[PDB]
Amino acid sequence: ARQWQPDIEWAEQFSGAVMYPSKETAHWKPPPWNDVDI
Amino acid sequence: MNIFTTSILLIFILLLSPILISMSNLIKHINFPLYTTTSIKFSFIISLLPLLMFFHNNMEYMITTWHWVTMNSMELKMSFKTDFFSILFTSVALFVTWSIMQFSSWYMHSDPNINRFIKYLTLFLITMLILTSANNMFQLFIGWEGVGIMSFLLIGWWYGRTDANTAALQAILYNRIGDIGFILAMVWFSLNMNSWELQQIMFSNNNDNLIPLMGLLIAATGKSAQFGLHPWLPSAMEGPTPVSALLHSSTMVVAGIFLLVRFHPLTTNNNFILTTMLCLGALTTLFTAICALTQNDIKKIIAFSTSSQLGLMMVTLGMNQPHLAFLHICTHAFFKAMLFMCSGSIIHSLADEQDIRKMGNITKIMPFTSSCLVIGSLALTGMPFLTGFYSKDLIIEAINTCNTNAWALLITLIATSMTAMYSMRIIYFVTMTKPRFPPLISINENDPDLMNPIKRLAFGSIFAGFVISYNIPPTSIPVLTMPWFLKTTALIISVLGFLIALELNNLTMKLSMNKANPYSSFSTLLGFFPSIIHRITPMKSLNLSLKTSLTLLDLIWLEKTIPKSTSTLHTNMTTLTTNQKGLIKLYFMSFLINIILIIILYSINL
Amino acid sequence: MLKIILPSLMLLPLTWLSSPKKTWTNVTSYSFLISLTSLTLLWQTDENYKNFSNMFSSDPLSTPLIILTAWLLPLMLMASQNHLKKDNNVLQKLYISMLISLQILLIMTFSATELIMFYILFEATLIPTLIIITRWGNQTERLNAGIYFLFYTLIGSIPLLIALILIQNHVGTLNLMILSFTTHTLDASWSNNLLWLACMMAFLIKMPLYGVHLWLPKAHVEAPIAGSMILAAILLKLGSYGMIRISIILDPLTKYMAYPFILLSLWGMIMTSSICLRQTDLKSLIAYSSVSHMALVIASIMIQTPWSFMGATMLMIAHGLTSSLLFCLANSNYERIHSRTMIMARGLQMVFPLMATWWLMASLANLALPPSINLMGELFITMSLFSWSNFTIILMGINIIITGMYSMYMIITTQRGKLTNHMINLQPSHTRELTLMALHMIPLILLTTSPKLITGLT
Amino acid sequence: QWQEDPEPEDENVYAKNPDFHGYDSDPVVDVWNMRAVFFFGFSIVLVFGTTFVAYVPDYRMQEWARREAERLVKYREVNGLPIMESNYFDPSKIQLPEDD
Amino acid sequence: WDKDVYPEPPSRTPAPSPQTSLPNPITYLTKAYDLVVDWPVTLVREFIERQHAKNRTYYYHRQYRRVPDITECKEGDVLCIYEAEMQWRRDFKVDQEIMNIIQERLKACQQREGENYQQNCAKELEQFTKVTKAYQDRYLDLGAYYSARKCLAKQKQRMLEERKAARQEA
Amino acid sequence: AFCAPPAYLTHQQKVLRLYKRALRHLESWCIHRDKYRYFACLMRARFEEHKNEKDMMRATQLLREAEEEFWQNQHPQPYIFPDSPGGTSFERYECYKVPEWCLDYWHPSEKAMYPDYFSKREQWKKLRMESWDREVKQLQEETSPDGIMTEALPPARREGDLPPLWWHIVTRPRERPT
Amino acid sequence: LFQLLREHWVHILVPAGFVFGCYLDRKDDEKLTAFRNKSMLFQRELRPNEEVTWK
Ligand SMILES: CCCCCCCCCCCCCCCCCC(=O)OC[C@H](COP(=O)(O)OCCN)OC(=O)CCCCCCCCCCCCCCCCC
Ligand SMILES: CCCCCCCCCCCCCCCCCC(=O)OC[C@H](COP(=O)(O)OCCN)OC(=O)CCCCCCCCCCCCCCCCC
Repeated sequence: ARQWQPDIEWAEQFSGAVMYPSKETAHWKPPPWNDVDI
Repeated sequence: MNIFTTSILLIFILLLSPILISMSNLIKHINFPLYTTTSIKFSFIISLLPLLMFFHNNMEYMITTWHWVTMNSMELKMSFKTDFFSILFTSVALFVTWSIMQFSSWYMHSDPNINRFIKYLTLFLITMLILTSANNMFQLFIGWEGVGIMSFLLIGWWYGRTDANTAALQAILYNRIGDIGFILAMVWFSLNMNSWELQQIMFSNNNDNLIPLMGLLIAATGKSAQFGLHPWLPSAMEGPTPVSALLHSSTMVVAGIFLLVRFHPLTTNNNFILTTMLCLGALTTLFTAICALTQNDIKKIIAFSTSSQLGLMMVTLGMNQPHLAFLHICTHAFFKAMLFMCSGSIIHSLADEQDIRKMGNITKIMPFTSSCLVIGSLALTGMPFLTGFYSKDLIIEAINTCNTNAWALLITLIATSMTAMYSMRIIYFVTMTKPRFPPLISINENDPDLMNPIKRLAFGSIFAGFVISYNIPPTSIPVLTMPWFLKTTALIISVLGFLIALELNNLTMKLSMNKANPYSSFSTLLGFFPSIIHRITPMKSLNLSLKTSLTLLDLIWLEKTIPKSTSTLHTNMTTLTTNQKGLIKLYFMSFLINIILIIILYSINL
Repeated sequence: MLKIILPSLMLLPLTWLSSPKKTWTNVTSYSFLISLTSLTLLWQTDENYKNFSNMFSSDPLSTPLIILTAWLLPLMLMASQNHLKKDNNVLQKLYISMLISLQILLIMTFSATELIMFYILFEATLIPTLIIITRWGNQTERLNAGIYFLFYTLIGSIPLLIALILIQNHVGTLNLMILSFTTHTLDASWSNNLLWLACMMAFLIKMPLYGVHLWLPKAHVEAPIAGSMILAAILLKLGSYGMIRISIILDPLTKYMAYPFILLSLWGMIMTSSICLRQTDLKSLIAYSSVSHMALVIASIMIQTPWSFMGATMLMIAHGLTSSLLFCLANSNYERIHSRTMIMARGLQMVFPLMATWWLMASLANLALPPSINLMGELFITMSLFSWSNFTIILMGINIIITGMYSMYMIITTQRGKLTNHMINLQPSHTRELTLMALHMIPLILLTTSPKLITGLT
Repeated sequence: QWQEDPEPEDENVYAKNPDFHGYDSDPVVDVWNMRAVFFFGFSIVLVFGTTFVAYVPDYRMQEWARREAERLVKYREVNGLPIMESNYFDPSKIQLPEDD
Repeated sequence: WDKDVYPEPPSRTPAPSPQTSLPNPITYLTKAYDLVVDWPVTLVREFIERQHAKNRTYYYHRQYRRVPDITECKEGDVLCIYEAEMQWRRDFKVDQEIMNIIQERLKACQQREGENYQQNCAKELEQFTKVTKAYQDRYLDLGAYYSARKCLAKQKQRMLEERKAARQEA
Repeated sequence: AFCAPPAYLTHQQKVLRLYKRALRHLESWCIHRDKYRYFACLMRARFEEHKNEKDMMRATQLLREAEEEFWQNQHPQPYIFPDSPGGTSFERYECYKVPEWCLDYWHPSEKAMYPDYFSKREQWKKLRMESWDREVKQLQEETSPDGIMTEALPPARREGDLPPLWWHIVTRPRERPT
Repeated sequence: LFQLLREHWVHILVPAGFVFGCYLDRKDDEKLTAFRNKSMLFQRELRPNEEVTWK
């Protein structure tokens, strides 16, 4: 009844430093939003 | 004589008049059943005027009313032929229609949608007559497909019942297999000789004309319920009984026989197809007749008889005797229409009992229909000096005198004895037996709408063969010279057919051998063509679409190969090219490699 | 032809400037008249086709369509007034404008002299369509469907771009008039055998061929009714119009380079027709019906006999009108039912008496009942196909039997049988729903009276 | 749970506005959005359009060619010329490759 | 309609020779049709034609005059060839309604002569081949993109044959 | 059609339901009546004997050989009544059984006529909503104490309460709409 | 007269397009007027007091 707007899960994929994460490629986690590292 | 032309155009306009009245708001105010019944009545009188003309002198009128498309070389136009086949049939059809609409008003009384039912019946008549009088075959196609669709709408009148829906889908499927044949014939006549007009197709006499006429034979077998795809006419009885009488009984089925008579001039040239239909007509005659012997549904027995008589009609066309085949079509229409409305009377008068087993002694309870039933039964059995006799024995002795398959000749004659048998089965079980109907009795056939039409057709059934045979133009040069056994064979076989059946019915009354199963089954469950070819084909034809063509080649194989593979090829290629350490040394060394290769690219191509 | 176009553009200003409450009537009423101006192009009292001006032309093949493209915008805007009536008053004016641009672009594409004008406008129509399908698409999968609709057309499109720039260098102008009156005869090399495939493949893709038609079932499934009408009625036929005007050049190769497609299409016609026989989603079945009845067309635009082309032009205009009618009534059931499933909603005639008459006439148009342009069309393609090889009737003969079966099954299990016990009660029919239908069929009845107008160039 | 709205029901627009024509919820817009759609839709497109299309004269010359044939067939038959000669472009005009 | 483009044979009718006392049910009816169906209509029709003859107007035929054909036409000159592909596409139709008439004239000659069509109607079928053998020899192999250049070639492919075969016979 | 199907069938109901199919498939073979009534009281004899077999094993061995005797001695076209399955008039008048929740979308003009009809209809709809609570609660308060549940629904058990889940056994479209 | 509030301001938008359209389509003719009357099939000689064959 509602054109399906994307839920949280559809959104989740676009997170992560690489869209198609492979082996030893998921190790990468997104860069800090502030552009500053700990 | 414009009186002739105008009359042929006028019948169509008068019959179309009920159709558009329902289109406008006017029908609510007047009575549609009474109005429609009157106009068909007037159409029959209008049809009579050309019929007398044709008798005076044999003139054939081709009427090109409207042009539809030039289409370059093949011009297309709306043409009605008025040859002996067309006007004789037009008069017989409307008389039957005038009978049925009056019957329809009584039969469907209390139906909440009587007006729509009458509306479709006349639309059926309009398509049927267009099919009858069609010069170019494109119009013949409009009629051929047109009766098919309205039969679908009218067999399944009571849409709610799935049984009616199943039969309607059956009828469309069998007709469409037939349509493939007509399309093939139409396409062959759209190429080779070039025009769909009969007046030119007949110039293809000295050509091959086998590819095409085999197509029309295929079209006839589907429309006329020959041994191949014979089952939908039995199934068609799921329709209202009046619908069963005018379309299942006369106009719709004879359409296949009518098409071949139209194209006979071509048929006489090819000997191969003539025996082909003689052979299949013969097989359907007995196959259908034997099935009818054990059927216990009154409407079903009459329907099988409709198929068996047309099987005889197919046989005469197969023996290249077109004029007599048409003569049986007209006589067949009067009596079969009677028997079906006769049973319409019995079924409606009883509490909708459609089984001979619970119906008995109608002769004393309802003499009016019983009298009509036996008149019709004897006409069906070719009683001497009744309408069947004038045309039917001509066909029988034709067989006994021509050069023919021995197997075809023997089966057609015993088929005639079988017609007497099942005819005997109906009157013994339905009329001459102790009553077995439910105990409360409420029978009324006094309604004018029942009697009148039944009375009117009965007059036709008694006198029509006399009138039609003398009036028609001398044709076919019959062979009246025969050894007496062959001259009287139709009469005797019909007599002993009843005699033997009467003997068997008596054996039933005794207290013995409750169960009797001598291949009775093959006979009782339609020769098993329905049980086996209706469960395998629809099962193996749908399983292949869902399981194989749709899901296997569609979905997975055609989505894994082109659309998905290209998805993967890239996805994987990006994964290797973009998985980079991020360290500068690695990256830089790649710059080293590049310099090296480019140094070479120049070097080797110096 | 700038009255069929400029007045169209001005529709956009009207959809935006007009009052939120009155936006719908101004747009629908005006484009009905825009269709009336479109009818003037039909006045061809001579063989010489009408070259309005350098860039804009209309010949017998384009004229029957430009009128259909102008005709459906009114209807599209009438079929989407319900869904899209729950929007924010600026989402509507976007949808209305999107629909308006489609026919502006489609009118020009069908009325374009330069083949690359066709390409630029040809591939532009994807932008408006993808927005209509993806932005307003009800199902979770329209993002996917949109991708399929963009890539299959796009990968086909860039080869045509290279081919048309290629012929411009080989001949010196992409003007359809000249290209016709000039000697461009390919030389049956291995390369030309590729050129031919480059030009035809992009057109063969949006005209679903058996090999690449998966985009159309997926696209129409989640597409809103207006998008599904546009894809079936005008969008797919863009591929056919292209094949007619592009094969004027590449004249020699198609004699022998067509066999692959012809066989792909005729076998495809049977399998696509058959899977319609057991598909639970009604919109799914109409879409595969569309693939099969369009597979006949690619098998007539390749046999290349006068009658084929004439059959093709008849069927394309006719099937366009019929398909929409089927997609439009499918939507009316979908909105009250709220599910695309064919098995639910049984017995509707019992509750929606007339819509069922429209359903019956639409199905009879779907199958080939004879006093219909739909049959004339198939009868003609059938004839030529028979001429190509008498055996073709077998395959074009299994399709006719199957086409009868699925067309009536849609009527038998949707509009007959016992009523569904108690789905959300089905509110009666709106007059808009019924007109949107009447507007589809009344033209189908009128065109069948005088088939000459949609008869093609041949 | 992630905050989101509860499913919106679809109104029975036929409960109020029992004369609903299917175009818009408030009644006057509906009436004026069918009084202009049946009119511009049917009354002056299907009628005036069919009138104009019916009167397009001799469309694509096929009304002219059934006369030109008649005078050509009239002229060719009476003067004894073949009704459709078998070569159209005269043989004299053609300069066939001489050697081959 | 020109009695000469759509011919029609003179009529020969056997005279009435009744040999029965009974009254013919046809003659009576006609006597009515002629009064209650024809006279009424006849009256209206005339009144039509006098309404026409008051402001009688005329419409002509648009004679298209000849113009240089392909064989006279330069190669690549899109102007001349355009004017000359039309002159042919035009005669592709005039040469097609001619064939429409032979399709028709025949059809009538087999309705007017039934049971004799095999014979009496052979004045036209001889012509339906004299005209079909020609239409087949200038317009048939061609695609749907029929153009004068291609008829020019369909012919000239065969003018070799009426020159190779002839030379061959030697 | 009214009462609910039992889970498993007993020995009896299987035997006593053959006595029906059998005798009713003996009246297709014995088209007459005196022959039938004769050949049938002879049937009961067959069932009458072997009535008191106490040896279940045996009993289920007479039953298993009865229903095979029957399957091979059955009539292909028996006498099945109209309004019964398979035979005609079964779903004939179902095209005219509209489901009664459709008179709720009628135009105020249509319902204007037929006035008292809707005055009584609105009473019944008040009855339906006035008890859904007491009903469902009943349906639940009387719920099974075990997973063993049969489709049988409870009666009323209190005055004023309407025997439950009743809106569609009552308010059923009439059989012959005509 | 241009009654506002979407009274004639808007209703005259599309119609005006038509006029402008017709103004251009009759202007395109003016440009493509070579071979005005110089075509072979239709090269009549100017009738007295007539400026040009087709305008
Ligand atoms: C003459 C000598 C030789 C004799 C033998 C020759 C062969 C004769 C038979 C050839 C094939 C005929 C057509 C086969 C299908 C027939 C129609 C049919 O089966 O439909 C009936 C089916 C069930 O209905 P029924 O069993 O009648 O019971 C109703 C009352 N309970 O109702 C249904 O709806 C079934 C499902 C229908 C929809 C799908 C059907 C398949 C559609 C595509 C395949 C069509 C058949 C194959 C292609 C054409 C072959 C000719
Ligand atoms: C244009 C390209 C495509 C565009 C599609 C969308 C267009 C929508 C907007 C425009 C709508 C109107 C324009 C299209 C309809 C044109 C109607 C028309 O052209 O009628 C012509 C007809 C005169 O007949 P004519 O062909 O000139 O004479 C032949 C001489 N050899 O004049 C008439 O006779 C008018 C008669 C009116 C009523 C006719 C009803 C006849 C019905 C016959 C068939 C009935 C059964 C149909 C079955 C169909 C099944 C699906």
